[PDB]
Amino acid sequence: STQYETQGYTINNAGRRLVVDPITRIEGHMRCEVNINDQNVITNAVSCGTMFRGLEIILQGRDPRDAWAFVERICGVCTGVHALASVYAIEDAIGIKVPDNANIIRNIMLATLWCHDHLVHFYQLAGMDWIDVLDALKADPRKTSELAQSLSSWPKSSPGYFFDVQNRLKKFVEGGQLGIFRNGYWGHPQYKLPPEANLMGFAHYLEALDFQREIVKIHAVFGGKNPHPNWIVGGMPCAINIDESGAVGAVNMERLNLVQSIITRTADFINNVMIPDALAIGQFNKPWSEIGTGLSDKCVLSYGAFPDIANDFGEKSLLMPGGAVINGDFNNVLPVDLVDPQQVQEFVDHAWYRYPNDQVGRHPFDGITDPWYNPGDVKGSDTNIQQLNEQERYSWIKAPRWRGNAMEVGPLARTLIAYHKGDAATVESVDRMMSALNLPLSGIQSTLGRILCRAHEAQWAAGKLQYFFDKLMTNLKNGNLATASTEKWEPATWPTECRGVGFTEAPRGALGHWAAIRDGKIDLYQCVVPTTWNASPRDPKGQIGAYEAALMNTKMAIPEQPLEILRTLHSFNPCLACSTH
Amino acid sequence: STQYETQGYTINNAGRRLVVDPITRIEGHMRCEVNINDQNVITNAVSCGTMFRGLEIILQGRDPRDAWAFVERICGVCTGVHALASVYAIEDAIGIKVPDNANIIRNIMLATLWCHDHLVHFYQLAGMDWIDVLDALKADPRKTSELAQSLSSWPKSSPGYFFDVQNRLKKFVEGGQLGIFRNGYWGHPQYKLPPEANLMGFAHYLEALDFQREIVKIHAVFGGKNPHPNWIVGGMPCAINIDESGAVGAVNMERLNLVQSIITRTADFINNVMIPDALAIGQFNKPWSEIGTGLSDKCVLSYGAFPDIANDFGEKSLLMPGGAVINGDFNNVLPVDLVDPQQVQEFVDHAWYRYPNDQVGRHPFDGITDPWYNPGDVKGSDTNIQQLNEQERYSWIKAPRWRGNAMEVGPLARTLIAYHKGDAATVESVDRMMSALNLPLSGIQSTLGRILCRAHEAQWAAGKLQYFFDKLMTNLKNGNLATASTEKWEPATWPTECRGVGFTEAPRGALGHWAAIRDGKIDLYQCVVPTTWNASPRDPKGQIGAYEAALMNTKMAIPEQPLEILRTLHSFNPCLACSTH
Amino acid sequence: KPRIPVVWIHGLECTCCTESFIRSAHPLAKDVILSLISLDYDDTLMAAAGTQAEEVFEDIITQYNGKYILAVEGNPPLGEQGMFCISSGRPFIEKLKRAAAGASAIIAWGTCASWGCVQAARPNPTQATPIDKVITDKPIIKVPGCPPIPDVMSAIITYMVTFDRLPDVDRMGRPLMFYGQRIHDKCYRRAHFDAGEFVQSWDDDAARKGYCLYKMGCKGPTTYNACSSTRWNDGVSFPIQSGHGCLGCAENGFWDRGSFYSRV
Amino acid sequence: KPRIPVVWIHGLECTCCTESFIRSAHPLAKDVILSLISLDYDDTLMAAAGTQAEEVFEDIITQYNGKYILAVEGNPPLGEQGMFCISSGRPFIEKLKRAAAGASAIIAWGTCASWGCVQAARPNPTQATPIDKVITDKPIIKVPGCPPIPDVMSAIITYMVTFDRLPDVDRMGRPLMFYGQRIHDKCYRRAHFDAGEFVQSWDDDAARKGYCLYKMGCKGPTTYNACSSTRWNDGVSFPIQSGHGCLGCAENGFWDRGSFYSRV
Ligand code: SF4
Ligand code: SF4
Ligand code: FCO
Ligand code: FCO
Ligand code: SF3
Ligand code: SF3
Ligand code: F3S
Ligand code: F3S
Ligand SMILES: [Cl-]
Ligand SMILES: [Cl-]
Ligand SMILES: [Cl-]
Ligand SMILES: [Cl-]
Ligand SMILES: [Mg+2]
Ligand SMILES: [Mg+2]
Ligand code: NI
Ligand code: NI
Repeated sequence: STQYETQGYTINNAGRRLVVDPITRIEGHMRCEVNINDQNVITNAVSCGTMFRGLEIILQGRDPRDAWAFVERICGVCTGVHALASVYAIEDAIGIKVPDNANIIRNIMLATLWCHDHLVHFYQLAGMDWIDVLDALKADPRKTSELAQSLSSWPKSSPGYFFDVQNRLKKFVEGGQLGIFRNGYWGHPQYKLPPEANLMGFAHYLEALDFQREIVKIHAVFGGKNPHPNWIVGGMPCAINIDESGAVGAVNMERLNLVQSIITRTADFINNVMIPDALAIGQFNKPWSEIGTGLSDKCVLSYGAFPDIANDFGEKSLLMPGGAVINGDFNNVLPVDLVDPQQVQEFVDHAWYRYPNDQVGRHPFDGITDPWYNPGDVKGSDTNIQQLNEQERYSWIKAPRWRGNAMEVGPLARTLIAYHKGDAATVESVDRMMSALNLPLSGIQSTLGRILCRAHEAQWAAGKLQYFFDKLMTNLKNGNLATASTEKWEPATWPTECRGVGFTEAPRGALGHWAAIRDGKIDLYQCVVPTTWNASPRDPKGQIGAYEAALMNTKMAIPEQPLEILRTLHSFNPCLACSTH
Repeated sequence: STQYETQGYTINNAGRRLVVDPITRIEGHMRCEVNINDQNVITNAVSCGTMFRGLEIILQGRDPRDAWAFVERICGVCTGVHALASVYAIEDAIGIKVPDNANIIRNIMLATLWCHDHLVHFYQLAGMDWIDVLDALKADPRKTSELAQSLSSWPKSSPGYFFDVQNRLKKFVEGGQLGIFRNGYWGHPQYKLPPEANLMGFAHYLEALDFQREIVKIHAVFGGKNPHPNWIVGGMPCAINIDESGAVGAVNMERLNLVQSIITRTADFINNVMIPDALAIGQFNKPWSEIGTGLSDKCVLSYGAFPDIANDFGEKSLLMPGGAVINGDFNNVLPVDLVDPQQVQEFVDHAWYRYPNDQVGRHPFDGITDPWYNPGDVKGSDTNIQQLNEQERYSWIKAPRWRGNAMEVGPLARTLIAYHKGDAATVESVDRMMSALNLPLSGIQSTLGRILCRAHEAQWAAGKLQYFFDKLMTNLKNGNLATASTEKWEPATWPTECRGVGFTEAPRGALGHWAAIRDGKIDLYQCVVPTTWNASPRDPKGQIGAYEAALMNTKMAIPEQPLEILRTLHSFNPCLACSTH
Repeated sequence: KPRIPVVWIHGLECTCCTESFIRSAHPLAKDVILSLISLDYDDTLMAAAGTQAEEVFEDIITQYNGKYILAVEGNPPLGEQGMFCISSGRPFIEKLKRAAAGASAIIAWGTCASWGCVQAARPNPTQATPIDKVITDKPIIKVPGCPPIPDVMSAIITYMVTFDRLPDVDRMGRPLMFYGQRIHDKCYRRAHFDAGEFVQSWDDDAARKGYCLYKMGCKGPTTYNACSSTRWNDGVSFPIQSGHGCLGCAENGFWDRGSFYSRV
Repeated sequence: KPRIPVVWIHGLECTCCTESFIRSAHPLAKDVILSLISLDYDDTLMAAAGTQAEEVFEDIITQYNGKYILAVEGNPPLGEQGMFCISSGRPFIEKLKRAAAGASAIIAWGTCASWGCVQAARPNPTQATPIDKVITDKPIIKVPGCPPIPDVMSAIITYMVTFDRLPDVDRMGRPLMFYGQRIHDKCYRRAHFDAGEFVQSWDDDAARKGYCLYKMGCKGPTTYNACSSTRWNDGVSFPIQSGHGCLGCAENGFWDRGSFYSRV
C-alpha cells in the first residue's frame, strides 16, 4: 500500500477495500472502490466509468447539420442538452445567428429539462437514500397528514390518502415481490426520518413519478417528442403561425396554450412538493451538511447558460452566471474562456485512452479519443476486475482540469459562483434557506447542500420558463414570428475550414462541445461533459476529482452496506453515458 | 279564477301569480308560473317549454341509416343517447342484430354519459341551489379541511388548498365582476350549510368542472368526439385490431388502455367527491326529504336499459330494470310494452300542436307533430306573454301518459322501480344511504331524494363501466373482434314497410324513438323523451305532470326569490331541447 | 385589472357548443371564467333566474354598452312570429337584437349560429335563420362545427384576449387559423385515399387497418375545420380516427347534401 | 395474486428507453410497476447497489428460472473482450447471457437492443452488436425506435400481461400492432406530399402551413412505427407535426443512410 497528499487529503490505500459495482440509481455504468481504515473511515476513493461508446469518433465525417441528432444520443436522461450544445457549436463555427424566437424556445427547452431532470433525480434516483420506504408501513396516517400540512399548502394531504398509499405499499410488499425495494438498506442507522416523514416522502415519490411525464409535453410541442426532441442548425424547426391559413400545420395559439398549462402545473408541483420535501430532508439530516464537501470548498466551475440576448454568450446576456473559483478563494471569481488552450484540458494517464504523451493535458480542439483498454494488474484478469489499479489506468472517463485544477461542477457549483458574483436572487435564496435550517453558509458545501441547491434550481428554472414564455408571446404580439435563419444552411456558404464551441449548463453542470469543420464535414468533435468533470480519475500530479474528494474522510456505519457512499455519489446526479460518450 | 282537484292536489289559480322566465341552470328554454296563497304556499304550478325545432318533421324522407346523426342533435347535454335510441329503433325495424362487442361498446357509451351528465348536473346545474358560494368567503380553511377529511378519503383537502380556493374567490369578486354569481340568492334563509361546507362544496364545484372533461375521452375513443359522437346502424364504426398489422388504424391496446385509465379516475372522483357531497347536502337539508314529492309516491316509470345479452331487450337482459308503478302501489311493478297502443300516448290539448281529436292521446306510431302556436287568452299578447293561460294551450311540450296516468321518470323513478323489483344492489345502496341520514325510505320520494338518487346512479354507472370494459376484453381474449353487422346495410335488403322501437334510460329518464320505414325512407319518426314526461303540461282530465306536481304545496320564504322553485325543478335536471325536439 | 365583459345568449340550439366549451383542456374553462374574461350572463351556468337574471342582462348591457362581446349559440326562428323560441315572454330575436346593439363584436358559436344547423335542415319547420341574416351591422366571427372543437373555442378566446383583436377571417367570417384548410388536406388516412385503399363495408379488413372512409361517405374533402390536426378532447381522437367519415358538420347546409353514407 | 417477474438489464445505451417507459400515460408506469409486473431488477430504479444488487440478480434468475421476462436496453460491445461495458467487474455480455438463459422471453427495447443504434453507426468503435446476434435460442421481441413511443412500450406490456402471450411479429421480430405500417402511410401531411406541396427551407411559407417535409429529408416513407397515429407524449406531437422530418430512427442502420437532410 501507498500514501500521498493532494488537495488537503491523505490518499491511503491501506486497509480493507470495498467495491460497489454496479452503482444503481444513476444513469449508465459506474464502479466505485474505497479503502477504509480501522475506524471505518474512507481513506481512498476510486471513481470508474464502466462504459464507452465513442460518439466523438462516430461524429467524424458527418454533416455538421446532422451532428445534433447523433450527440443527442449521448444521453436520454439529460435529453436535449447535447443537441443544444451542438447547434451552438456549429453556429459558432460557421457564423450563424438565430432569430430571437429560436433562442427563446431553446431556453424553454433547457429550462424544461432542468425542471424534469432535477425532479426525477430528487425522487426516483436519490430519494431512497433518505427515505426508508419500508418504515413508511409503521406511520400513522393522521400524523402524516399533520406533518404534510405543516410543511406545505399542497392539496393532497388527507389522512385517507396517506392510508391508501400505505395500504397499497402493504399489499405490494405482502407477497414478497418487493421489486425495486428488494434487499435495500432499510433500517440502516443513517435513515433518520420518522415514519410519518417516510410515508409523506414515499407518497411524493409516486406523485412525482406520475407528474414528471407532463413536464416534457413542452419538449413535444417545440421538439416533436421526448426523449430526444429535434432541433436545427439555424434555430428550431417548429415554425409558428398564429393568425393565418394553415395555422393547424404549425405552432398556433392552441399549442401555446398547452405549453402555458404545463408551465403553471410544473411550477406548482416543484414549489409545493419538491421544495418542502428538500427542506424537510435538510431538517432531519443536518449532520450531512458536514459530510461530502469534497472540492466544493476548493474549486468550482460554471460556464454559464441561458443567453437572454440572442446570439450573445457574454456575461450581460447569460441568466445563469459563469465563472471559476480555485484554491478556496471565493472572493475572486475568475472568467472562463473555452478557446484558451491553457484553461480546459483533459488528461488520460489514469484512463483507458492513448495520447502520444500521457503526462500532458490536451485542450479539446487538440483532443484525441483513441480507446485503449489497459487495466494493468487488477486483482483478477483483463475480463475479471477484482480490484482496479488506481496507480495506473482505471476508467473510461477522461480527466478534465481547468488551469490544471480539479473542479466540481453542477448545481452547488453554480450556486456558489452566482452567490459570490453577488447575484441578488441567489444571495437572498441561499441566505433564507440556510437560515431556515439554522445552518451556516458553509453547510451548503456538502452532500446535503448539493441536494438543496438542485431543488432550489428547479424552482428557479420553473420561474424562468414563465419568463421565457412571456418573452415569446411578446414577440408574437409584435409580429415577430421567425424561428430559423437559413442564409448559411447550404454547405456552399460555409468557410472551408472553421471551428466553434458550444457551451451551456446542463442539469449536472458545465457542458462543452468543440467542433472543427473542414470541407463541409466534421473533422473533429470533442465533448467534455459535467459528469466527466465530477467523476474524473486522477491526473499526472495525483490530483483527485470531485467524486473521489467528496467520498474521502467519510464514516461508514456498516462497511458492507454502502449507504453513505450512495448518498454522496447520488448527490451529484451521476450520468455515466454522459461522462464517457 | 278556478279551482279543481286532481291526484290529491287542489289546483287553485287565485291569488298572486309569480313568473320565472328564464329558468337558468338548465338546458334550453323553460318558463314556470305559479300561484301562491297568503301563506306563501304554491297552489298552482305551470310548466312551459319555450322552444321547438321539429326534428320529427325534419327526419321525414331521410335515409334510416342517417337518422341517428340528426336526432343526436336533439341535445348536446345528454349527447349520444338519442343516437343510441335511434340505432336501436332502426335495427328493430329492419331486423338487424349487432355483434356482442358493439353492444358492449354502446353500453360503455351510455354509462359514460350517465357518469358525466350526473356529475355536471350535481355541481354546475343544481349545486348553487344548495351551496351559498358567497358564504364560502367566511369559512375557516382549517375547519373546512377537518370537515372534508371527516367525510372522505379524497386527497385534496389541505387547509392551504381551501385557503387558496377561498382566496381565488375573494379575488374574483373584488373588482365587482361577480359573473355567474351576480344577483344570486346568497343569504336566503333556505341556505343551511355552514361556511366550511360551502367552501368545501365550492372547491368541489371547481374540481368537477375540471374533471368532467376527462370522462368523455371514452366517447372520443369509441365515437370520435364529444359532444356528439358517431354511431352506425349495425353496431359501431370503431373497428378493433389488437394484434395485426395496421392496429395503428383501429381500436388497439393503447386505445383500450386509455379507456381503462379514464374509468378508474371517473369512479374515484364520483365515489370520493360527489357521493360524500351529496350525503353532506342531505345531512344539512333533511327537511327537503319532505318537499317536492310530486308524483314520486304515486306514479313512476322506467323502460329499462343496458341490455347485457346482445340484441335481447327483455327483463333477463336489462341491467337497469324497467317497469311502471301507478296509484302509489309499489307492490305492483307493472311491465311496459312500447308497441301497445293503450300504454304510451301523447296528448296535446294543452300544447301548441294540432290533432284531429285533441281529447284523446296518440301512441307514437300514430303520432303527429303539426305545430300550432296558439296561446289563446293570455295576459299580454301572443308575442308578449305576461301570463300563460293554463286552461288552454301553454307549452311546446306534448303531454305523455302511461295507460292514462301521469308519471315521473329519471333517477328517483328508476331507483324506486329497481328497489321494489328487489334488485339487490339497489336495495343495499338505498338502505345504506337512508340509514346514514337517519331518514325513512319515504325520504327518497322528494326533491332531496332526486339528488341523492342521481349521485347513487353515478356510482352505479361507474361500476358498470368497469364491468362492460372487462366483458369487452374477455371477448378480445377469445378472438371475438366483430363490431358491425352489415348484411342488412343496403336499403334493398330491408322490408318494404317496417317499424321499430328503440328505447333506453337516458340520464333524465325513459327515452323512446318510434320509427316507420317505407320504400327505404323514414315515413314516421316520433320521439318521447324523459323531460317530455316530467315537464309535461296537463291532459284532458286536468292531470298534472311531474314538475307541476312537485311544485304544488311548496312554501316560499321570499316570493320574489324563486329558490325553492329552482331547487325542485333543478332536482329533475330539466332538458328543454330534449323535451321539445 | 378588470376582465372583458362577455354576454352569452342561447337561441334554438342543443347546447353542444356550451358543452364543448367546458371540455377545454388548455386553458381550462374554469380559468377562462375566473381569470380571462368576465362571463357576465349565461343561462346555462348563472345563479340568478327569472327576474334576477333579467336584471343581470339589463345591468350588464347598460353598464358595459359598446364594450362587451356577445357570444351567441343557436339561432332565431322567424316562424310563428318568432315564438318558436320565447324568452321572458317575447320572441328570442328581440333579446338577440338588444344584445347585439350594445356589443363590440359577436362570436357565432357553432353551425347553428353560423349557418342554421339541424333545425334549418329541410323542411326547416321554424324558419330558423343564422345570426348574420338578422344582425347586419356588427362584426360577426363564425366558429362553425357541431359543435366546434373545445380547444379551438378556447384558443380563439385566448387569441382575442392576448392580442386584443379579432382573429383574421376568411370570406365567410371563419377564423383562418383553424378553418383555413380542409379536413382532407391534413387527414392521416390520405395515403390510403391516394392509393385507392378504401373501407367498403363496416368492420371489413380495410376498416381494421384504418383505410380511407371516402367510399363510406366521408365529407372531409369539402369540409374546413381543424379536426384532423388539432383533434378532439385533448387530442384523443376525431371522427375519422374512430372509423366514421366526416359528416361535413362545419359546412353550411351539410344536413341536406345527401346521405352521410353517399360519396362526396 | 403474483405478478410476472421481470429483469431489466442495460448494456451500452443512453437510457432513453427507460425514460420513455416512465413517460407512459396509460397505464402509468407507477401502475405497471405496482400492479401489472414485478420489476425485480433494474439498475436505474432499484434501491440495492453493488453486492446487494448482485444478490437480487442471482436470486431472481435462480428462483424464477424459466419464468421471468428479460427486458434489455442497450447492447453488448464485442471489442476489447467486451470490456467497453463492464458489469460487476466482468463483460456485460456475460450478464446478458446469464439473464437470457433463464428467461422465458426477451424484450429488446429500442434501436440499440434491436439493431445497434448510434454506437453501432460508422465506424462502430466498440463493435456494438444487437441482442439477437448474441442470444440465438430465445424468443426476442424487437421494439425499435430511439426511443420507442412511451404508450407503445406500455401497450406491448399490457398486451402480454392481459393476453398471456407474445405479440405477433413481422419478419424482423417487431410487433405487427405498432410496426406493421410506415410513418408515411398514416402521416397527416400526406395530402401535401401528393400535391407536391413541400417545405423547401426552414420557416418558409410552406413550413408555416404544415407542408410535407420530404424535401427536407423526411424518412417517413421508409420507416415503420406508430408516430403518425399514436403520436408521442400522450398524443401531443410527433417529429413531423413539430416541423422536423422523420430521421428513420426505428429502422436498422438509420444513422448511416446519408444525411438526415438528404431526400429518401
Ligand atoms: S378518410 Fe375522409 S378526409 Fe381522410 S383521406 Fe379519406 S376522404 Fe379524405
Ligand atoms: S412529412 Fe414525411 S411522412 Fe409525412 S407525407 Fe411528407 S414525406 Fe411522408
Ligand atoms: N446534465 C447532464 Fe448530462 C451529464 N453529465 C450532460 O451534458
Ligand atoms: N337525459 C336526457 Fe335528454 C332528456 N330529457 C334525453 O333523452
Ligand atoms: Fe352547439 S348548439 Fe348543438 S346543434 Fe349543430 S351547432 Fe347547434
Ligand atoms: Fe433508449 S437507449 Fe438511447 S440510443 Fe437509440 S435506442 Fe438506445
Ligand atoms: S363531422 Fe365535424 S367534427 Fe370534424 S371531422 Fe367532420 S368537421
Ligand atoms: S425519427 Fe423516430 S420517433 Fe418516429 S417520426 Fe421518425 S420513427
Ligand atoms: Cl339567452
Ligand atoms: Cl347548416
Ligand atoms: Cl444491467
Ligand atoms: Cl441501427
Ligand atoms: Mg470527451
Ligand atoms: Mg315527440
Ligand atoms: Ni446524461
Ligand atoms: Ni338533453
